[PDB]
Amino acid sequence: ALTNAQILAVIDSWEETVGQFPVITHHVPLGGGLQGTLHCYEIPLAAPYGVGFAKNGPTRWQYKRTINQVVHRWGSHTVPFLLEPDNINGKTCTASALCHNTRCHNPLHLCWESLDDNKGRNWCPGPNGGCVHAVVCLRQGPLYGPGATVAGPQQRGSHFVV
Amino acid sequence: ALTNAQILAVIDSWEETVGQFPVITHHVPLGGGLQGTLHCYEIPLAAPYGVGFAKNGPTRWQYKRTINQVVHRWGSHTVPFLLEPDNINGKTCTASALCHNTRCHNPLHLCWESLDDNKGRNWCPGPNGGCVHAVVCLRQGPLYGPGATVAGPQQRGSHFVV
DNA sequence: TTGACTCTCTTAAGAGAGTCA
DNA sequence: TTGACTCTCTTAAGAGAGTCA
Ligand SMILES: [Mg+2]
Ligand SMILES: [Mg+2]
Ligand SMILES: [Zn+2]
Ligand SMILES: [Zn+2]
Ligand SMILES: [Zn+2]
Ligand SMILES: [Zn+2]
Repeated sequence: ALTNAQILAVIDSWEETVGQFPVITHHVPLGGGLQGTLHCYEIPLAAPYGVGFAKNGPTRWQYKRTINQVVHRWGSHTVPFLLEPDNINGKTCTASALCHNTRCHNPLHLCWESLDDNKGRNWCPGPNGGCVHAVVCLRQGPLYGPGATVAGPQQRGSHFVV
Repeated sequence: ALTNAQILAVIDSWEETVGQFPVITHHVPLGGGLQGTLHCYEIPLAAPYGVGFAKNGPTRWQYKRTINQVVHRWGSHTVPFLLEPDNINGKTCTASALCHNTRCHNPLHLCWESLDDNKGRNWCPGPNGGCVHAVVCLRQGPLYGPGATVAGPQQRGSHFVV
């Protein structure tokens, strides 16, 4: 809602509901050849999802609360950060999933940062492979690797230099 | 349609024209605190751009050639790879700017890979900072670094465990 | 045959708000 | 009030195709 006490109340009910989502253990690469364990609190695959939650997309949900007879709605992963600035250097802050598991709503697996910072974690070597993110990664990004480039830089003539 | 020989001719005329674009010297980070030099062949900011070139968007261009009365058009950065496979692992190949300078059309600064591989280079530590791309980056990604996260993983209660 | 404009679309990380019951 | 659906938009790396003289 608008007041501090009202925002805290929204975060508390959200945490309580999400706290009852089934907990699934995920073993993940940490980088450096090491492996770790994450406990994700996953929103159900189909309705009902939990008090206040509704699906607006294949893997998108929203949390709804009616405060003073007026309904308020937020992206399901954004609630933990309702008291933080919604922007940073003119860029919109976004709920970034450290566990790379969209169904997970564990706030201990989420951070609040620019979309660019958010995306970049997909290629991070991980907490044990060189991660330099100030708010450390929980695991190596799923896209980290040598890649599969079909063709590299090349020229037929001699008009260019690197 | 166009024979192998005709495609080669299109690549040759494209190189001839791009080679005459202003050549700008840029000093860039390579990772490991090292600085390097990259020479970008930059398409003009406004028309005319060069023979065969036209702007279809703020930072998008196309290359056009008419062969035997039929007009052919390609994304401006895609020409170097016309004789290469156009997909890999079920993913479309895209022109990936190793120099991270959109206006540049220097073929020695481009590679052909998936959009995910392409995007990830934005966060790479660089050829001198740990790059593991099989087709090595020319410089450290512009977005590499500690990031600027506003809020980290947190909970108000004790419903969660990482 | 060309140049200089016009328009909408793809991905995969993220969002907004409306219609019914 | 609360649930279960519907639709489209944003970002920044990338695209294809039409009009007119
Ligand atoms: Mg993410
Ligand atoms: Mg790129
Ligand atoms: Zn999780
Ligand atoms: Zn990281
Ligand atoms: Zn360049
Ligand atoms: Zn690299």
